Amino acid sequence: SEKAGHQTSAESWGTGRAVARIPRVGGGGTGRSGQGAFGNMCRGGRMFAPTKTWRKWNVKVNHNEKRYATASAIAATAVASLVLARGHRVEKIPEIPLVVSTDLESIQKTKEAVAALKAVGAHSDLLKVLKSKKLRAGKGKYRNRRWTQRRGPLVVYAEDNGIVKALRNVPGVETANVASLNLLQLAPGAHLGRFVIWTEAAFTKLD
Amino acid sequence: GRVIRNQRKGAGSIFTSHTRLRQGAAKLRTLDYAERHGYIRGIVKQIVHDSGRGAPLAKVVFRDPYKYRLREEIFIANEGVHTGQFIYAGKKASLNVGNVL
Amino acid sequence: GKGTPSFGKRHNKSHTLCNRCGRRSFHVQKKTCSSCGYPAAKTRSYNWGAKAKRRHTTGTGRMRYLKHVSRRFKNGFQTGSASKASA
Amino acid sequence: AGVKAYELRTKSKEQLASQLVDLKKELAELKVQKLSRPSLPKIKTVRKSIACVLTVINEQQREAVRQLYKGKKYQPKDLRAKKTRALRRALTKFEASQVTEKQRKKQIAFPQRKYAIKA
Amino acid sequence: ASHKTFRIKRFLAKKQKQNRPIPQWIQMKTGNKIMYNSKRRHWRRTKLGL
Amino acid sequence: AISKNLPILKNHFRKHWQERVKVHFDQAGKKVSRRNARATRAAKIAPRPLDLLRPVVRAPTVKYNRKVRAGRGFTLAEVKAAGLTAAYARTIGIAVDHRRQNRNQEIFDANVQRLKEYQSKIIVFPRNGKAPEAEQVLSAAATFPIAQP
RNA sequence: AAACUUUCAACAACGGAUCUCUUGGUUCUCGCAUCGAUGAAGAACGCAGCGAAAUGCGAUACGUAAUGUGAAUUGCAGAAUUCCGUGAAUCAUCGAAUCUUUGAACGCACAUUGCGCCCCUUGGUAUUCCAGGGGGCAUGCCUGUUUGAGCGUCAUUU
RNA sequence: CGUGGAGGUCAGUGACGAAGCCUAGACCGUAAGGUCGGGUCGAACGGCCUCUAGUGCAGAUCUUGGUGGUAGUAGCAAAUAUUCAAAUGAGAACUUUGAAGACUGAAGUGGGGAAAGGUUCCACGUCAACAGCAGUUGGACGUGGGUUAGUCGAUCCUAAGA
RNA sequence: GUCGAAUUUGGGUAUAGGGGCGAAAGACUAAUCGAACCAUCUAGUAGCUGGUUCCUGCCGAAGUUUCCCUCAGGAUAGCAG
RNA sequence: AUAUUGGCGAGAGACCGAUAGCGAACAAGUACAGUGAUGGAAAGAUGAAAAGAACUUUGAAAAGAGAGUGAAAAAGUACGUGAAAUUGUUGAAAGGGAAGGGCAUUUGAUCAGACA
RNA sequence: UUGACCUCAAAUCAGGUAGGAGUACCCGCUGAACUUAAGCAUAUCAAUAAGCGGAGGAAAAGAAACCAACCGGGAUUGC
Ligand SMILES: [Cl-]
Ligand SMILES: [Cl-]
Ligand SMILES: [Cl-]
Ligand SMILES: [Cl-]
Ligand SMILES: [Cl-]
Ligand SMILES: [Cl-]
Ligand SMILES: [Cl-]
Ligand SMILES: [Cl-]
Ligand SMILES: [Mg+2]
Ligand SMILES: [Mg+2]
Ligand SMILES: [Mg+2]
Ligand SMILES: [Mg+2]
Ligand SMILES: [Mg+2]
Ligand SMILES: [Mg+2]
Ligand SMILES: [Mg+2]
Ligand SMILES: [Mg+2]
Ligand SMILES: [Mg+2]
Ligand SMILES: [Mg+2]
Ligand SMILES: [Mg+2]
Ligand SMILES: [Mg+2]
Ligand SMILES: [Mg+2]
Ligand SMILES: [Mg+2]
Ligand SMILES: [Mg+2]
Ligand SMILES: [Mg+2]
Ligand SMILES: [Mg+2]
Ligand SMILES: [Mg+2]
Ligand SMILES: [Mg+2]
Ligand SMILES: [Mg+2]
Ligand SMILES: [Mg+2]
Ligand SMILES: [Mg+2]
Ligand SMILES: [Mg+2]
Ligand SMILES: [Mg+2]
Ligand SMILES: [Mg+2]
Ligand SMILES: [Mg+2]
Ligand SMILES: [Mg+2]
Ligand SMILES: [Mg+2]
Ligand SMILES: [Mg+2]
Ligand SMILES: [Mg+2]
Ligand SMILES: [Mg+2]
Ligand SMILES: [Mg+2]
Ligand SMILES: [Mg+2]
Ligand SMILES: [Mg+2]
Ligand SMILES: [Mg+2]
Ligand SMILES: [Mg+2]
Ligand SMILES: [Mg+2]
Ligand SMILES: [Mg+2]
Ligand SMILES: [Mg+2]
Ligand SMILES: [Mg+2]
Ligand SMILES: [Mg+2]
Ligand SMILES: [Mg+2]
Ligand SMILES: [Mg+2]
Ligand SMILES: [Mg+2]
Ligand SMILES: [Mg+2]
Ligand SMILES: [Mg+2]
Ligand SMILES: [Mg+2]
Ligand SMILES: [Mg+2]
Ligand SMILES: [Mg+2]
Ligand SMILES: [Mg+2]
Ligand SMILES: [Zn+2]
Repeated sequence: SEKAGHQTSAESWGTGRAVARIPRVGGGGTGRSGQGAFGNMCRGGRMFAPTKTWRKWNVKVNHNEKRYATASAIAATAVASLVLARGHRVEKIPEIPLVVSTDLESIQKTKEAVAALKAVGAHSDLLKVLKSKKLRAGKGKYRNRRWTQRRGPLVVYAEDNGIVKALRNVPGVETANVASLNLLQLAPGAHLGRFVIWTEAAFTKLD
Repeated sequence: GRVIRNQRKGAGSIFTSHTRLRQGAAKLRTLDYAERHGYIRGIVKQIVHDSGRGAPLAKVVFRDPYKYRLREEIFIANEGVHTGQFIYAGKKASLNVGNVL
Repeated sequence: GKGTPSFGKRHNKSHTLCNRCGRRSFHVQKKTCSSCGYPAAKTRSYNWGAKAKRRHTTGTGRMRYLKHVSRRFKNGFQTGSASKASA
Repeated sequence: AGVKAYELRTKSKEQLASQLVDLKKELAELKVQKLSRPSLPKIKTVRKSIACVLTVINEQQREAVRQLYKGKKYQPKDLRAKKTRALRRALTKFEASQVTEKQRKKQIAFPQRKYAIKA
Repeated sequence: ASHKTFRIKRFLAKKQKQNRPIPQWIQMKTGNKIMYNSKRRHWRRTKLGL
Repeated sequence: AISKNLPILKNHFRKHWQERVKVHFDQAGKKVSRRNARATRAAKIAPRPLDLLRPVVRAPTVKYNRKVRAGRGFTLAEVKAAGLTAAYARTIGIAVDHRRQNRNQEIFDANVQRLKEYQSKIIVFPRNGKAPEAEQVLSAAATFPIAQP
């Protein structure tokens, strides 16, 4: 608040009274009288350089350089060593990148969506997310950030016929349209090598 | 500097006249028909001291021409005027001490 | 003699209780309240006194009538009575 | 214990006035007993019964007056709609919809047409 | 003083009734954290300012 | 206060400027509000195209006179040459500007052609109220674009 | 050599740091437009079986009526018939009422619970005196009504 | 090197004891610091790759709070003055009763009031705190009781004035 | 010292901050007077005083020139990284 | 189409975490001070549940010592954790007008490492 | 005499209306100094704070006695 620490009429006593020249509350009869005020070293005072709303919050990035980072992230998903080094359990997956049938886009139920993901080798990555849930280690718990968990596979599609809703409740699994790939998902924490399951229609549309 | 003594008197706070014991404003009669054409006789009732005034005052009673009552006038007494004396005021008054002409 | 011996001569009140605001701020000889300005029609208030406004502003009291305006507006200032339903 | 509002509404004003007197007499004797007993919670229901009777009597009297002023263009201010001060001073629906003869001819002749970009 | 207006006497009557201890049965109520009357007044310590 | 080889700067911050700082935190919020407002306006106005037809005019000044843009409304002469009155034109979705005048034959002919093409591409529902349900086209500018001659 | 003084450890004091906790604060975004002479905001004084405060309320006083829910309230006492029900509740909702003395505050005054006038009614052997109850009497301005003023001025009689 | 918070990761640690705190006990680093054992304790917390800041105190006659030496020290010496016995009580130089010795000496340490205070008035119960010793006592604490007008005042009148 | 008066004093009332009041001391105007008190402008400005919080490694000064209402301060060149 | 540190209804944060954050997380614009305009605090945490310690004994009493409740009285309404300054007791050591420090070794106490 | 007109009054005449509060934002009036200029008076701070009057959910502005000098544009408001 801009008025915090300045809702007083305090005035310095000046020298000659054997006390520091800090401004002091006037009046008497309350205990607050005579105490220091207005200072960044004073209890109940104003902080040094109070924070303002016109601090810069968002950052501009060149559009072409932004697309450069996205293209590098996509190419990193095809390197098995990078995917393993990012913590994904793809040790016994036959080929990277993993491409599945287009009918995955038409799955309506979570139960059959999970079965399809496990049948192509993503079972171990799913179990990693479930067993990694932990309580946060600080004051962020009561700032609506109470639990943390690992990131699972990313499923990329060309047309959404129910795949988005079917995987919505699965912990750690998120979907993405091939036309609007997000760098925040492809390189979480600025670490390359996201485990991506491509749909055949989406894989063709990359060209 | 500050406001000097003679400037402060115009505000009239503690420099007003002390008029509690005054007998009243000393004035002649109002100029009327009897005064401007003839004369009217008045009687001196008493001669009294007035606070704040060196000269004594005389109380003179006249009759009201237009209704039945008495009217009281406060005059400044001249030398020789005495209680019980008749006072004549008007255009046709005689040339005697105490008369108003 | 201007200190302790002078403090012993204090037995006449400059201010008494105000009929409007209830503070001991009604000047006896000036016949006016130094806090709310009574008997002037308006209540005295000043922008340099931000705290003074806060002590007496709307919401510091009971709001006997203004409490229910929002509820009445939310129902569109309806007239009549609620009809008897089942159960 | 206590009276029922729906039972009181089926009674004439003469009966309600008599019942109010009886409740007042009962309240007076209970206050005498309160000075001796350690506690007397029964006095609460008697006070609420008096409040209920006064409520029903006031409802009947106000309803009767509404029949006397039915249809008339002037009614007592307590029987008029409250709303707000500003809402009572605003133009009525009839006043706000008034138009001049010149304007209504234009409105009928050239109203906003309904059209689409098809062919 | 012995001579007092009605307003002053009414003001003094209310202050007398507010100067009493808190009842004990209130302290046993669920979620009760009140211990002593923090607005207690003594005639020789704090003046009413009247 | 003046030192080194630096450009002379003029930063006008000697008033109480911090009391008049406007940060557009609601840039994304206002975009949602405008899109919501456009959607609810389209549903309110039936199949009407949400915008009025505009003429093509020459931009003033020697700097910008090489281009044509959209003007406020068709002149009275342009409307009359199209074969209808100004009052009826306003109720049919055509903007009319009475203070613009025609002095160039090229501009006048082009705006006449725009009005004729617009009339042949719209359907006017009768006042009876049968109102056949036709699909709503949300833009008349896209349907009738402006091309540089 | 003890006492005494000093340093360290254990246990016990003094004090309330640290750690963990949070029905609070702060900032951003979205939606809405509703005070008052039909007496507002604010102030005073009162109201509970046992309450000082806070909260609620106005002599119908931690509430009345109405609607919904469907069995509590709870510190104790009490009430129990309120339990297959026009019905428990410090419940929710809320469109009917009550709303002391005040306050722009309005019969005149107010450092006074001070002093008048009018209408209807009741009592005191009473249109006149006294008392109870009910209802009234501020100012500026607008439209209308009524009663008037002025050789300002018109017409018409003697 | 260390601190609050943020993205990622170690499918990290933990009620079979997390964090914090105490520990002339052990180990690593030139150092900022890091690690382990023991005790106390009770619910969250850490390593690594990166992001971010209201990020590191011995001082400012610094702010708030707490605590020392001084020190059982300065002192508790104006207003002539106290003493014996009994009663009460766990307890009496100080409470009550009696006796004695004294003082105020009628411009009083007497008997009433105006301002101002506001229940301090009275009785019963009662001593943790207050009465700079004491206390069974109190203007203290708890619970109750008490202010009665045609003639006393206000109310009415006018003064300077508002 | 003075003690029957230019006496002492209660209550009421009047004068308000560049104003008041003053048998005059720059006295008094609520312990405040060679211009009261309260809140705000206000985090007023300071070439002047004080303070300015972790480690290690490498390099390492100046009190001199010219101009300035410049002489307890800056600009400028030099020295340093 | 624009404005909005007020009012009412909502959703949020790489914000603060009881000397912080609004002055106020609590009977806070409260207690209290000033003739007045105004000034204006401090103060959050027993335990899952009071199960808030029956009874015995000493004392005039406050309390103490036992017993008991509880997972824990190293949680007892002076209540979670309980640091420092400062203090008591016990144990060890030194001390001829300060104390404390650096290098080296004696003495006392105490301790890890390898027994391949 | 009688009846109009004009103007000006009265009534506890019939029916209404204004005041006060709030004031973040809005429409006006009034109006400083600290400060900067390394001093200082014009200037700056600022057509700002304080003071006063008046509204709404927005207010105000608004369909040109406009801008232009072009092949002309065409109410107001905001970016
Ligand atoms: Cl900032
Ligand atoms: Cl966890
Ligand atoms: Cl003088
Ligand atoms: Cl008294
Ligand atoms: Cl190290
Ligand atoms: Cl003044
Ligand atoms: Cl708050
Ligand atoms: Cl004050
Ligand atoms: Mg100091
Ligand atoms: Mg200090
Ligand atoms: Mg603060
Ligand atoms: Mg680019
Ligand atoms: Mg931590
Ligand atoms: Mg003085
Ligand atoms: Mg005096
Ligand atoms: Mg006075
Ligand atoms: Mg003001
Ligand atoms: Mg007492
Ligand atoms: Mg006293
Ligand atoms: Mg541990
Ligand atoms: Mg130690
Ligand atoms: Mg716990
Ligand atoms: Mg800091
Ligand atoms: Mg320190
Ligand atoms: Mg230092
Ligand atoms: Mg210090
Ligand atoms: Mg001594
Ligand atoms: Mg001594
Ligand atoms: Mg002495
Ligand atoms: Mg003596
Ligand atoms: Mg003597
Ligand atoms: Mg004697
Ligand atoms: Mg007594
Ligand atoms: Mg003592
Ligand atoms: Mg004692
Ligand atoms: Mg007491
Ligand atoms: Mg005298
Ligand atoms: Mg001199
Ligand atoms: Mg500063
Ligand atoms: Mg300053
Ligand atoms: Mg070197
Ligand atoms: Mg120096
Ligand atoms: Mg705080
Ligand atoms: Mg618990
Ligand atoms: Mg434990
Ligand atoms: Mg503890
Ligand atoms: Mg210690
Ligand atoms: Mg009338
Ligand atoms: Mg404006
Ligand atoms: Mg200057
Ligand atoms: Mg300067
Ligand atoms: Mg100067
Ligand atoms: Mg202003
Ligand atoms: Mg409004
Ligand atoms: Mg709008
Ligand atoms: Mg408008
Ligand atoms: Mg025009
Ligand atoms: Mg324009
Ligand atoms: Zn007042």
